[PDB]
Amino acid sequence: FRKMAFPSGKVEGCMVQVTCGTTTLNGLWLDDVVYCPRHVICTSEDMLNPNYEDLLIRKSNHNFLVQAGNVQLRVIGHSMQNCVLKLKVDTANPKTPKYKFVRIQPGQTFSVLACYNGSPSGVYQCAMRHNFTIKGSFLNGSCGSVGFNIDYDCVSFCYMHHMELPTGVHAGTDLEGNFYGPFVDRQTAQAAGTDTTITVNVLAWLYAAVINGDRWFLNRFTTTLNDFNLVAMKYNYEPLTQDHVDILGPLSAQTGIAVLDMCASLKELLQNGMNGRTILGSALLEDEFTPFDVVRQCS
Amino acid sequence: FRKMAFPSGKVEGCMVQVTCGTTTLNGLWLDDVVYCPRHVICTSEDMLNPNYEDLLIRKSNHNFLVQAGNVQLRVIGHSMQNCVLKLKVDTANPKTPKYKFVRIQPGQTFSVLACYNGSPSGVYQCAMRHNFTIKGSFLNGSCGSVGFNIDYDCVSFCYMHHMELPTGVHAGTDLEGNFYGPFVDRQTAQAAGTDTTITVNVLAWLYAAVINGDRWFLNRFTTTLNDFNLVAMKYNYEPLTQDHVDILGPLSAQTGIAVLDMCASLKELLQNGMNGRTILGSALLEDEFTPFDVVRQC
Ligand SMILES: *[C@@](O)(CO)[C@H](C[C@@H]1CCNC1=O)NC(=O)[C@H](CC(C)C)NC(=O)c1cc2c(OC)cccc2[nH]1
Ligand SMILES: *[C@@](O)(CO)[C@H](C[C@@H]1CCNC1=O)NC(=O)[C@H](CC(C)C)NC(=O)c1cc2c(OC)cccc2[nH]1
Repeated sequence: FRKMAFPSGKVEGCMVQVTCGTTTLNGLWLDDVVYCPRHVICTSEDMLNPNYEDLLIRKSNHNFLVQAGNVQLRVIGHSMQNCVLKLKVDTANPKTPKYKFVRIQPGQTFSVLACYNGSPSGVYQCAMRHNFTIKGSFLNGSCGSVGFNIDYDCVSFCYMHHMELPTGVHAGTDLEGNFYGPFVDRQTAQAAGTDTTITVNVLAWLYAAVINGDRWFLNRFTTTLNDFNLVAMKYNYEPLTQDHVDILGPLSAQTGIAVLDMCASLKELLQNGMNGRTILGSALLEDEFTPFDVVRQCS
Repeated sequence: FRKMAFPSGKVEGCMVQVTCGTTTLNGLWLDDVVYCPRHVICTSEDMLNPNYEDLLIRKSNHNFLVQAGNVQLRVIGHSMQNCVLKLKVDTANPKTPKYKFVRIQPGQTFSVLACYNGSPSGVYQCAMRHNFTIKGSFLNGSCGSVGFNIDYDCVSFCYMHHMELPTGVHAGTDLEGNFYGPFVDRQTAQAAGTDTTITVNVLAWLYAAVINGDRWFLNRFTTTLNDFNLVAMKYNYEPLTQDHVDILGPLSAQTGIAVLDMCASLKELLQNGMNGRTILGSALLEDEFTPFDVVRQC
């Protein structure tokens, strides 16, 4: 079981670079709009304490350099939506895929296409942590890189990169410019909330073990969802939502193990430990495979 | 610090589906040639012990159905090079990238674009292990998926997928059709040689952990190269060469930890264990990052 990204080609064809003054980052070119982080309009000094509505009044269309490779796309309009800038360009991208903009929940995974100067560099899978950070791999010039899932050739864009925290994890927005978590696009040291283990994904991992014949941890007990949530919080595990219970439905049906029965097995694991045993070869419980990832790989 | 694959778009544009009778797998369409595993010509019966030259002479161009998304490509010629079939088509692939075929050495990494029915499905990083297997994620229908590296828009293809061993590791060929390792394209259970750990990669990864602010495994000791290799061979690690020491130079300079100091640290980890602790999130010593992988990403 390994972390697999989606093929990145459909997103590669949408990556551009956006420069204002000397400040350069990446943008996403879909139809005749380029989406990028709004702090491109800031000078290094401005980012310390920017007033974005005031910085944007000073900008005109002709202040924006949008390039696909070294080919300039002329900007014919601009607007600000939350923390993203939308630049209307005179050319509709012929490589635009079928797409949607979606806001994901904590625990969900997505592929990140890390980009520099408009040029894709690498691709890897990330999980949104419950403190709304991702454990990415980003260097200077990576802002505007995007995260996505692909469902039957439709690209659901869910992340645009803005920030590296002092702890080394990363934070960003959806494609409507709304940050995940309590972060702000200022050049300031911000701290994330305490992380928690992603319970719904640990349960997915346990189903994956069962599918593969590794089922020693299945016990004879069950639990209510409220009782489980109150115990889980004492082990720094996230409480389950109704949506979590329902996305475990397919794996529960496939194995015949009720969701709440698996919760009872996890509860026993948390209270008593692995006792030196392993699950899928590992002494650690994995929390960055979603139920979707598990079926995506298992079947 | 993450296992990071190359962007796969240049390879996606080359994946096609190849069908012979009841048998289907993936092919790689470059210019006017489709490369695919030769066992596509085998029925279930043939695959137990196939005489590939005999089976191929009995095939016609029309026996090969090649589909690129929706379009069907007319096969106008075919030849076999070792375990790889080369289907000449009457259409050149307009999306062919600048490319090369290379054969990689153990320890080197590459990106895998896992495909099913000629449609790309996922991308992830693999390393060619010392026993010439790879730890991949491949299901039924994945044969003909390829591995590659990308250097300034040139795709260097190094792997075509053929088989999953009983242990769950994977085996395949270069794009000349020569297997990595002692494996053969017959429907049999095959074991690999002993899996020595790629030492220079474990050391590169320990440097990655320091560059990302983790030092708990460092120590005040040093070791000679030979004394380290004695311990390495005892734990079935590959002996470290002076070329390996040289390749680790940049990470040592960037970090200020001499290579032999990091070897003393790895020696301690091999002798004491990790004592329940973790490095870069891993409970195990990671051996699938090369020194270049660490430099490029950091
Ligand atoms: C984008 O590339 C910027 O356009 C960049 C990406 C990060 C650089 C290193 N890795 C990354 O992911 N973003 C930034 O530099 C942002 C810019 C803001 C939103 C205006 N700033 C930070 O990520 C940032 C600032 C500070 C800081 O200050 C002082 C102190 C500590 C951490 C920190 N991160
Ligand atoms: C291909 O896709 C075939 O076109 C398939 C890929 C594997 C299936 C499951 N995961 C994979 O990576 N490859 C095979 O099925 C090959 C075909 C050979 C080369 C003709 N066979 C095996 O991988 C294989 C056969 C046997 C076996 O026999 C008996 C016993 C144990 C393991 C095993 N693997």
